[PDB]
Amino acid sequence: PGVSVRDVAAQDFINAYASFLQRQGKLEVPGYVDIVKTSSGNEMPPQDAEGWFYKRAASVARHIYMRKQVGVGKLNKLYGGAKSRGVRPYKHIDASGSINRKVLQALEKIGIVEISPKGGRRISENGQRDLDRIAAQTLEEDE
Amino acid sequence: GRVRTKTVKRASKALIERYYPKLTLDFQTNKRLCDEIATIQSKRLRNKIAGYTTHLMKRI
Amino acid sequence: YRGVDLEKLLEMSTEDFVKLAPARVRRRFARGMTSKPAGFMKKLRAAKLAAPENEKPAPVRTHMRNMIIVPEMIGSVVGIYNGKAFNQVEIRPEMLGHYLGEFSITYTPVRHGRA
Amino acid sequence: AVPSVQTFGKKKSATAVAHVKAGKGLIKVNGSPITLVEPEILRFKVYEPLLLVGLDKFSNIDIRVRVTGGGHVSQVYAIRQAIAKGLVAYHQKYVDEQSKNELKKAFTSYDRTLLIADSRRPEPKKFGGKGARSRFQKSYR
Amino acid sequence: FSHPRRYGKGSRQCRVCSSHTGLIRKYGLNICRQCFREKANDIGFNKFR
Amino acid sequence: VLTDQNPIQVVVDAITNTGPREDTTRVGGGGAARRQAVDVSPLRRVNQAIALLTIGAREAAFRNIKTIAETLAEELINAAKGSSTSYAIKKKDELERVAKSNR
Amino acid sequence: QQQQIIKIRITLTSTKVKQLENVSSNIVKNAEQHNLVKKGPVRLPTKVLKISTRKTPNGEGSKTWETYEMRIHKRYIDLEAPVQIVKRITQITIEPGVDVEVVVASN
Amino acid sequence: ISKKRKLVADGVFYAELNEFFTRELAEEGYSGVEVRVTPTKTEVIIRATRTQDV
Amino acid sequence: AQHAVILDQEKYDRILKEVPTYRYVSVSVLVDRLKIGGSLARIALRHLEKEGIIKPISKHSKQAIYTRAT
Amino acid sequence: IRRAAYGVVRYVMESGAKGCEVVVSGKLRAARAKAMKFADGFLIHSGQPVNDFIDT
Amino acid sequence: SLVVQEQGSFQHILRLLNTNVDGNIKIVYALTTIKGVGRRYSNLVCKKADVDLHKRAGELTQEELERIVQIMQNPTHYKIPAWFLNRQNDITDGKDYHTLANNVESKLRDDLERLKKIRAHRGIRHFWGLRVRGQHTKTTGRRRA
RNA sequence: CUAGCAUUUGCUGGUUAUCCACUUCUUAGAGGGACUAUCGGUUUCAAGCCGAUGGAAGUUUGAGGCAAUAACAGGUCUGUGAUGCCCUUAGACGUUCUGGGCCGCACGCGCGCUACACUGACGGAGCCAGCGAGUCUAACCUUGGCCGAGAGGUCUUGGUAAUCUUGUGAAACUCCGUCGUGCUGGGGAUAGAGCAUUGUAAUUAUUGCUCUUCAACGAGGAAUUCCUAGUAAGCGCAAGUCAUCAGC
Ligand SMILES: [Zn+2]
Repeated sequence: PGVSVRDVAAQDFINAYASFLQRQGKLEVPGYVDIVKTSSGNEMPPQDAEGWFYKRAASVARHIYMRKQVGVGKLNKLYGGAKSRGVRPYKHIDASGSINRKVLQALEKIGIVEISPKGGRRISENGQRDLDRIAAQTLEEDE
Repeated sequence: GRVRTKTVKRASKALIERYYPKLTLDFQTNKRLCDEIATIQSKRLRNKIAGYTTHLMKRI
Repeated sequence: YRGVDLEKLLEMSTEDFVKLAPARVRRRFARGMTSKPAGFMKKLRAAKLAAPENEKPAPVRTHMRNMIIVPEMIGSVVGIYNGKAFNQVEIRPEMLGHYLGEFSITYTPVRHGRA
Repeated sequence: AVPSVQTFGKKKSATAVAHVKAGKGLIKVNGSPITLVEPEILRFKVYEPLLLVGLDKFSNIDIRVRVTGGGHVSQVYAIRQAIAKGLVAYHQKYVDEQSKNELKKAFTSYDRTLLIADSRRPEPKKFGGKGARSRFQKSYR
Repeated sequence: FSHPRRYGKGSRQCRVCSSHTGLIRKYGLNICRQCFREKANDIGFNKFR
Repeated sequence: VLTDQNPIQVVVDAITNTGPREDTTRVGGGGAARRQAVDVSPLRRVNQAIALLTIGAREAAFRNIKTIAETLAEELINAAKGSSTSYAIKKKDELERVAKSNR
Repeated sequence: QQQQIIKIRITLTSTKVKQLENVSSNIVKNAEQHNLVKKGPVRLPTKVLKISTRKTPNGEGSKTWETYEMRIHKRYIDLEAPVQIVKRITQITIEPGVDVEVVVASN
Repeated sequence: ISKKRKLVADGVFYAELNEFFTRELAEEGYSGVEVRVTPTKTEVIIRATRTQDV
Repeated sequence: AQHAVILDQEKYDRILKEVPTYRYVSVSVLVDRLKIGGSLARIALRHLEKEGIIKPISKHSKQAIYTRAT
Repeated sequence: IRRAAYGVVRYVMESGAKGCEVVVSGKLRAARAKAMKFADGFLIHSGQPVNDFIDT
Repeated sequence: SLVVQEQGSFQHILRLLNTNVDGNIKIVYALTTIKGVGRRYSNLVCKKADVDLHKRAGELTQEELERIVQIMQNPTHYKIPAWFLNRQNDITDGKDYHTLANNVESKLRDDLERLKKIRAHRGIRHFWGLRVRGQHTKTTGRRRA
């Protein structure tokens, strides 16, 4: 049938379409990788280590598909959780601005995403193909 | 609780004295009558008046 | 001071010293100095020039506790106002990049018990 | 044109606007199936509209829901009743009443009480405490 | 005979009485909280709930 | 998995077994207070049963490797069997014994 | 030149609902009387300006607060009309405490 | 200027006027004031008892 | 209670013998009865599952519940 | 005071007024201050009708 | 993935940079017993040493251990940014360092003694055993310990 | 109109006036609706109360606002060009400038924030509110792009606002991972070094960010506070103050 990203679960899509991108290895990893922790309001950096940037691009792909025209600021806000201020009470802190920007550039080089007018990054026509292809694949994968 | 004040219980007795002919043992028609014959400013009080009026008519 | 030896520090321009200094020092100089700092620097220079060989220069009094210690000031005696007195401090090399106010306590230590 | 009903539901600030049609048999949410409800437990509370009534009536109706406002568990309950009001508003117009009452009978007799809005709104915080009823701690001594 | 007065409580004073303390700036009122309650209904701020 | 019985039935049996039949109330007559034995209403039995089970399970899970799901399952199974290992049964029997002493 | 039909938005703002409804009703009725194309009075959400102060002018007493409200009611009416008729409609409906703005729609 | 700011400023205009006339027209017996904002002009009406020697 | 940090051959052989006998199998059961590490216990369960010795009833991120393969 | 207060109260109450009140507070010849009231007729105190009818 | 290990290979106690490290703990946390090494630093060092983060500290080969120590001592050489180091632009030399082990307790002492010698307000407060960062001392810090 | 998946028309999205038609959802303007309605119990068969069924709702329908006669030597002369008297009035107790102080610490009390962990911390992923406020001659809320580990920087743009910020993609929570009962990876005080931001000025750390340092505290004695349904409690957000600064 006419499968979409929406017809598959969001967890199993990201796990599959991450495993797509890292295996072929066409994606541009930034160089920071082992250093950075992905938010101001994170304590430690990611536990996955060999990966994670692939999972982020797998999210941002799925996210930009469904929404109309997202930017970096909206992505910052999306991923960025609540900082423990030790002894003060918590508050929402927006996530790392560069690393979400490097993902938007990384997905543009493959051509999953493109630069939209009226600001932000819309999903591309080759994007829709690639995401709908893995969507139909991931549906038929599990039984 | 639901205990009615003087103005409810007073004006109910005052209507029934004049219009025991006319009025029924049913709320809906009574409230619509109370608009014409009595000149009430409020809407909520009218529904209170007519409700006790019905309680007395049930006893009669 | 951050590698640079003292002979070199004394020859260095204020601008080049600022490049080596902490963020707060840099930001202050980048915002500009008013006429009041410049007048004080002129007085320090005059006092240092008028000093006999091997004597400490005459103490220059200032209310500017917010002034930063620059290499040019080394060896000068500065009377730093604490709120009621001008305390006298000689600008040693170790004091570079600090505020004048740090070397003049505004309050008297709290001693409990003892009459 | 095809038959159309524009039913809705609500709990708290959630407002789940359903659209039912003469369809093939899709029961959609936002733009995704009923298995796309990430509240793992509260899958079964948006199931109940189509479970406890009859499968057969859900074989010719395109239900799809556009949920806005509220919070995660208020989304579940808003959708639910917009489904369970959708078929009843469909069966009102283009089906027999004696059938349409067996929808309402089978629903309301389960201790469902879909009703409409569960009318419980938040009681305002008033000055002198962190809550509505709760007051700041008093000192005495 | 004067010093910076661009921001802070020294800049902003009440229209009515010239007090710095307890100002209401919201909606560009610049009336001290006391004076506001005096001239609240006159302005058009009426209590309801 | 542990009883091969309908676990809803086990919960019901646990609640019926842990509900105290007699309790003591504090009665005082101008200064001094004694305990008086009194009968417990069915709604109170159900309320106390549920409270005792959930408190016992929570204390057993506090600073222990066992999860709250496991300790609650253990507490319910023990209560359904009427085992004196259960916190809820121990407390019910303690209350009834104290009631009998202040009759 | 005068007969050129212009698309115009009349915006009505007021604190007093009764006056604002009267003015709004009069504009709509006058537009009907002259057979003008009208998009009717769109009621915008009422802006509630809220100021919360301490009741007391000093420190004393229970910490009691007063909340004052000013309610701003806003409406707009879109009309397609020649310039002459528009000037006539606006002048007739000046009621004290109703603010009336007229915007010519240039795309 | 915004409508939230403008209506509030017309409020403070009234309030400044009311307090002005109160102490100015003390002897002349000032009741109150009302203002009618038109496009061109701004009408004002000093209501007062002693309307002769005002 | 003592808890294992390294796997250890004698403990491995005990896991294989004892875990199929247990009617209820979870992370806690291994820790209590087999003086094992909590995270050795999670690895052990994933191994025994792969070998088909134990059947999963319920898999949650925080709680995994297994039975013996009857 | 009493001539002045009763003076004004009666002037109000004559011309159509359903009720009236006058309170005078402060120092008046004595050191300690006092608050005399000069009510007449009928007036309500609570609710929305205050805003409608009574002029403070 | 149960894989049995020989009992001779595992080191229960490792001695690193003059500190005793527990072999039973995962490497990333084991290394935090070393003064100057925190969780984020340890993680970075392990990733730069190409050591698995899931391994226990007692399973480390001597070669892996030496590589960890070298990376800890000379972090700038292994492309660790200056901003990640614990002592940036040292006041004596102008160079970036990451003080470790005992050096910490020393470098701390040195920083203070400097402030005491200078007679800076902060140094004087440290001398008197008072809080230095503008904290209100009327209510706070009432028990020494 | 157009893009992909799929052939079965489809299913899932762009293009907010290319356009038409509706007003269910949304807005707010008139009106309606609830009166304990109707029935069954229980009482001076009164006021009422309790049960059951309808109903949007049956605890004054939920919450406030307004709130009598009066009082108090309650608080406020440091809100006021509201004010009596007294004091002071050029070396001022007027005013203004510089710097300090209000924060100063053996200690006693009050409101709070964060905690003591496995119902938890940590990492990835999922991903949902409502009330707000916002600059014209002023520097206000800020999108998008680009630089930065981060804090921030920077080039432009929308918005005088149901339009733009903003769907304020808030937090807890939800899933799949990582730890394993140890002051532990719980806890984040104290402390060192560095890099930004606001400001004439940050030293007696304004504040934020990075690394490092990693204390007490293993559920709190005598006492004692708040609280009966969308309530208690958990949870974050806006506003006020605000150049900057929230544990309020
Ligand atoms: Zn004022």
